[PDB]
Amino acid sequence: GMRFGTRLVHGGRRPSAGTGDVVPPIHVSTTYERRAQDEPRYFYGRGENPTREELEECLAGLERAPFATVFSSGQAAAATLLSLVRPGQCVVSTDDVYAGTDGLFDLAARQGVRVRYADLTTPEGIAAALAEPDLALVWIETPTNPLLTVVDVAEVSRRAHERGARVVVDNTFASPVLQQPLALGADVSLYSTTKSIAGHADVLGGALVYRDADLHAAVRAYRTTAGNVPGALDCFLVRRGLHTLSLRVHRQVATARVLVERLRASPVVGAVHYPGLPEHPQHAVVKAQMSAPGAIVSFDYLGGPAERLLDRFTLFTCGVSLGGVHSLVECPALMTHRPLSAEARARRGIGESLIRLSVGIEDPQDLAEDLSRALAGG
Amino acid sequence: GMRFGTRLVHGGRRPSAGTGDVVPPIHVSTTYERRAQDEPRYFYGRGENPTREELEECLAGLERAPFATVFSSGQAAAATLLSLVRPGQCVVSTDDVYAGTDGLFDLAARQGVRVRYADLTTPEGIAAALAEPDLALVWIETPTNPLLTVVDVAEVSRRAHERGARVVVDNTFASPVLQQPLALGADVSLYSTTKSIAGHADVLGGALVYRDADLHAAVRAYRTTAGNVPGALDCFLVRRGLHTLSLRVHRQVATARVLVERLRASPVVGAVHYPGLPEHPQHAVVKAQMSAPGAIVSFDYLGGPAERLLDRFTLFTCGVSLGGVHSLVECPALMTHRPLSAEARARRGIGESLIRLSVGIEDPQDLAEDLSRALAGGT
Amino acid sequence: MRFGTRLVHGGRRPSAGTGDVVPPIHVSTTYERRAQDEPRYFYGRGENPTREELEECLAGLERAPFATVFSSGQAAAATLLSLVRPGQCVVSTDDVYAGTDGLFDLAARQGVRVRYADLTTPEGIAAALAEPDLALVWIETPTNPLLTVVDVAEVSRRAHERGARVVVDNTFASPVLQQPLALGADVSLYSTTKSIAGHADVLGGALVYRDADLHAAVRAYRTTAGNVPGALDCFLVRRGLHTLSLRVHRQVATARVLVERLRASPVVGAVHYPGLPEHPQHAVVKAQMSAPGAIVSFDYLGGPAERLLDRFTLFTCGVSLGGVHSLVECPALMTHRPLSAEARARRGIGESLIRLSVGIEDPQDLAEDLSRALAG
Amino acid sequence: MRFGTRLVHGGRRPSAGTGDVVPPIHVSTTYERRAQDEPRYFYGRGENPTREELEECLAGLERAPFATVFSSGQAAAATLLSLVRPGQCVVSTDDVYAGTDGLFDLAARQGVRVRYADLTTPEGIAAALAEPDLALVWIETPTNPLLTVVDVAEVSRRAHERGARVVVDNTFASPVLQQPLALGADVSLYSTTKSIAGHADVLGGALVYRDADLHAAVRAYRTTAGNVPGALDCFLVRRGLHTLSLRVHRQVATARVLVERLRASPVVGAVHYPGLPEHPQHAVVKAQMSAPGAIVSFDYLGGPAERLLDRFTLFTCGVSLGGVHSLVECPALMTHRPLSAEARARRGIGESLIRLSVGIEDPQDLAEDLSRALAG
Ligand SMILES: [Cl-]
Ligand SMILES: [Cl-]
Ligand SMILES: [Cl-]
Ligand SMILES: [Cl-]
Ligand SMILES: [Cl-]
Ligand SMILES: [Cl-]
Ligand SMILES: [Cl-]
Repeated sequence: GMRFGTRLVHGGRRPSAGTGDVVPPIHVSTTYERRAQDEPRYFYGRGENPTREELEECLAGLERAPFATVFSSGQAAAATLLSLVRPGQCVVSTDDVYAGTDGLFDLAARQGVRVRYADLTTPEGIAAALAEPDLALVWIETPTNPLLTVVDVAEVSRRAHERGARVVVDNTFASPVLQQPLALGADVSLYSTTKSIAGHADVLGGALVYRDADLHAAVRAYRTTAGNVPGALDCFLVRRGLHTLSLRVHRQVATARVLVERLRASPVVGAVHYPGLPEHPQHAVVKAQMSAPGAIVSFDYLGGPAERLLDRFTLFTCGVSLGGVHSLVECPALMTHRPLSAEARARRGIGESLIRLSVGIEDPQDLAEDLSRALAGG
Repeated sequence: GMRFGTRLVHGGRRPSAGTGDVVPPIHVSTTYERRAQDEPRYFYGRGENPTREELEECLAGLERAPFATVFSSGQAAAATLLSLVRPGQCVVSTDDVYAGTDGLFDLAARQGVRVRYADLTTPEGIAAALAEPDLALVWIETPTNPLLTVVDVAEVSRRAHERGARVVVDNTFASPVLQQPLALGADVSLYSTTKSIAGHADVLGGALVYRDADLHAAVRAYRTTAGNVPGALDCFLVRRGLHTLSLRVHRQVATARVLVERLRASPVVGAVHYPGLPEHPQHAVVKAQMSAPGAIVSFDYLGGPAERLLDRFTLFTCGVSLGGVHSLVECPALMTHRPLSAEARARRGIGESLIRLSVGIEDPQDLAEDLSRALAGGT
Repeated sequence: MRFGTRLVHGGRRPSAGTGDVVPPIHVSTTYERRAQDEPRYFYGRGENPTREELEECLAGLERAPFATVFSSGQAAAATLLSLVRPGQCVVSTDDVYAGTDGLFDLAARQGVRVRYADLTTPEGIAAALAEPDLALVWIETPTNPLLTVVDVAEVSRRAHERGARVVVDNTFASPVLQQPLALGADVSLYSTTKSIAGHADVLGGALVYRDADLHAAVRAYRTTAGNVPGALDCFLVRRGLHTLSLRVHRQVATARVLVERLRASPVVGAVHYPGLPEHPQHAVVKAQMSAPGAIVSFDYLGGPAERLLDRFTLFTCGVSLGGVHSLVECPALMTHRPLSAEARARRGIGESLIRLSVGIEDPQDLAEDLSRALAG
Repeated sequence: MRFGTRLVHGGRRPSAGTGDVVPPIHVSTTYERRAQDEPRYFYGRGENPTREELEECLAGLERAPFATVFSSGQAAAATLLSLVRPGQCVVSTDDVYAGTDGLFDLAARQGVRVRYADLTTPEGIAAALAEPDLALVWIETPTNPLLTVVDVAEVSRRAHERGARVVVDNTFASPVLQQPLALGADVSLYSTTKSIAGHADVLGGALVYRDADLHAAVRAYRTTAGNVPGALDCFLVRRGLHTLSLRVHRQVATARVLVERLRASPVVGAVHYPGLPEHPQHAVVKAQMSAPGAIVSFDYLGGPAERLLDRFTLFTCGVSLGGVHSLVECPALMTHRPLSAEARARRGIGESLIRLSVGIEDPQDLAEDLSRALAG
């Protein structure tokens, strides 16, 4: 019923009987007295925790979904979902997914899962990939990182469901403020809440948001058995960051747009990548599925060695991760995509001098000035 | 370098040598090894703490000031500043200050401090009040609560300084995002950080921000001896909330303006108080010293008992405090100003049907709809 | 450093500049590259100094070169099991923790062969270790809730002749009472949720070991599976760890008092405790455990177990163990309820078997609560 | 319940509905008024359940009806002192904590009469309590760093004839070892920063008392001066409290061992410890303290204190006390540095007087570190 910004503040904000705490108290207890529960629901912290459930309820509400489950990290959420793929079955994804996701694909392949990478940006590429026998899961990360191409969630989902397959979107990049995979036709939204959801670079976490009750049971059973559960204090921090998610994302987007214009005016910048550009190859898909184009920007630096440029920022921080209040810069070839061969990177279109920006909430003019200073050198 | 929104994120964000943490680690240690420091700076947690210091550096930076000191609560910040006034000396304040401030005034009065209240909104009231002998401190809270009247900080500061007095502004209401007391000529900005600065209703804290080094030494000596220091985990929470202060405040103000228009349109609303209204009795001062008119709104409800109105809200929370992400509603006569007598409230213009809103960051249309449903109800 | 000193100072990394005695809590998920001489901190899932300090402390308690912590005991166990290939064999006992058995089932659905055996007799051991492609021998000792014991040194000897890794789930005893690595095992496994953190306010797991290749594999899996604990959680475990020896010794001393109370009760039948002189593996307990632990179980004779549970006013009725608060449960109604009555009888878990987890309350208060509850 | 049980369960309020054994941490500053059966919780500075639970625990350790906790020990002290009116007189000892003297100085500038006395002699007492408008008698026992002791029961008797309130700053001993209220005092004052929280990771203070009028004044002051602790801090103090008794007894046991080491060292002169038979007030120690504490001091004869301080590799050289980590300091160089050398001379604080605060490390490790330092 409540709109999105209200859901961020009040979703899962369960009342405290007797005392009336507006902010729910933090449930750190690992164990529970059984005899004084009218309807015994709480037994042991790995299985049940009120603070964790409140965060879950909040996240589910952001997508008007019945279910969410949180995890110790984004990788743990992914690993859980992927554990449901059985020997002989096939997962179709794209060869530009997050390295952590690809690492889990590798493990799945050890366990008799056929991993099929595909181009999911053309009708022919989609058609080919989705014809795989025993197709169990289609894995969409959109926008992709660091080239920021997109995949038509609704179209891939329609075609995947004709094959009986489950569709997950890793929605970490966009956050539910900007993109709603379940509304688009997908079955699962996957997040690293470590990024923009928690938003303050001070907690690790993951989440799955979905509607299927059978999936829910399998996911909860796996979390309980594998024990990849987040702590109560961590859930408190994720929940606390969540209040400002909409305000932060919109600030980040507005600034990214400013930085994109700076970049397009620089003599030492080549190609600029941003989902919001009108010449973006999938601009129509961007317009149809994203309420705004996001806070990640990438560009080809032409002024010399990228590693020298990285040392010149005095406001952007050089490091990995994204979505936080502090603006970050990295060079994928030297950092996030370093474990790949130079050949694989060239094949992926990731040039040695491609630079990636994760825009924080600092003043846009300070960020633009820092960027311009770095680019000009001297 | 650093404009305001940048200072919120990076003010006091000291590098971690060796490990390189972007978010500085939380220093919970009460105790320090003497032999492990090049120069002996850290001795004991009550006196020194890096996490507390980082918060202070951030706060000072928001007003481009050399000094800040944080406290276990806003009351503690106020108590510290007040402790500097000697018996036989006089504090001049507005009649409508925070009850906690008045509680501190009463406490000081029993030590021999003279407390004089005055109308600081008129040139005659200012001239009268500042003519009190032994004037040591002029205490300005603006806008006031719950009537949202406004005092000209620059003007009162110019006159107070001619009398050699220190000027403090309780700037909790506006936050440094909207009002800069030191730039307006005051000597000290006082904050309850419990409110908008931390902003998530999950930690108590206070702060003083100022420029005078002698004041700095006196303030720190008192905090150390009185022991009204905040914990490191609390400073961490305040600092974390600070990141989004400007985004929060601007959302809150934009929604407050929306709610003000809903109130004005309602046939069961009498007076509406908001510093942004053209007919606000101090509109010119508001325009001169506040960058936006804030997120507190108050109004007289005409449609029946205040209690019945309060029962009808389903999004606004009925409680005290303000500045947080959750929207709050209160009836001063029944809640915050309940200690005063009925006669005292009348004298102060706080009527039984005066309602106060503290606007949060929820969707403006959800908040507007909740308010309208409440106004239109009748049981 | 001796044991008690290692609890306080293990992993207590100096704060250069400031001199913090208690190391500051590193909550940052991300790291500036240019601020490190030679960069070793990149991202919180991979690296975190607070987590590393806890790991260094834990490793120190067993004089071992390595430790890795996890979001839970289950996650530590899952990590170790992930190194067993389909077709290969894990040998364990049928009375292993239900969570461990849940993980065995998960592994078995990937094609891991799980064989259960009697590891308390030479013939049972010989038959178990005869399994081809034996990769891992999983020892939980003492067992719960009957408190039987497996000879770690003897089983490890035989297992190593077959080239197998040996892990001991040492949660029950803690490293204060039992040192699996010194006894010959390859890995100590812990739910730090229990006695290690000790205050029932944080979930966590740990593996402690000496093999460098194992180390690389365990870390690679934790990074990829993402089953990492939070920094604030590591702080709570580390903080609880300071008093582990003091807590355990209080708990054992009280457990011993409660055992004699139970043996004197006309409404109590069999009493189980690793320290009783007629315990069937008494020789092994003595050679293997410096003290017999803080868990007690007994057969209640005085009426329905639910009514017994309803009569405690100091013991708390709930699961978990090892904490400062004393807990009581009835396995048939609680921990082992998901079993059939037939399976429980075969395991020797009677309908009126009661289990106590002794906390650090005054022993006289606990003894009086117990007697009052028993109503003998 | 008995003492060790009170540490674990004192203030351990039921979580209705959910059943949390460890109570959840109440961080909310504000409360919904319509959701309360009868409005008790309005605002965090005035009311907070986590804080109240800690207060309930602390009161219970002295079988007292009231306790109030503060942001620090100084804040508790400041609160109690605010109740003394200008023109009234506080009597204290010449050697109280420097923070207490700072508060005395603040009070003296408000017009309070401060009088220092020897509360060790019957003459020093009778002279002190003859002060005209005597409102408060301030006892710190044992004293720091010479560890002299004042008879609480005797001073309290005489002070009560004069109608004065009596407080004991009982930080040194903790409620495990000394019960000021049972001894006849009106208030127990604590820095909970020290042994009560016990892990050197939180600041706090507490007052424990029985008088309802005092209770109202104390709460009105705290609410107005706003010297309130945070919820997370109260959680940490409360969590540390569980093990207070176990820790204190470990510390005392080790202190006795260190005292024996000191007595046999040729570079040690006088040794101060309340448990020594030669202690000038040993009878009073025996009557007032269940054990003689965890603090030891001694004269180092081997040269300047720096020579000794630099050699410790286990003891940490820093201020504070009562924590799990053993600490060493030289009062003249550190805690009592602001004093002139003349003032220290008069107080009997020598330039090479050393003070040990014994933690919970293994006693033989601590003894060895001390001997190594002494030997060079
Ligand atoms: Cl859309
Ligand atoms: Cl008074
Ligand atoms: Cl000044
Ligand atoms: Cl091995
Ligand atoms: Cl259960
Ligand atoms: Cl009294
Ligand atoms: Cl005694």
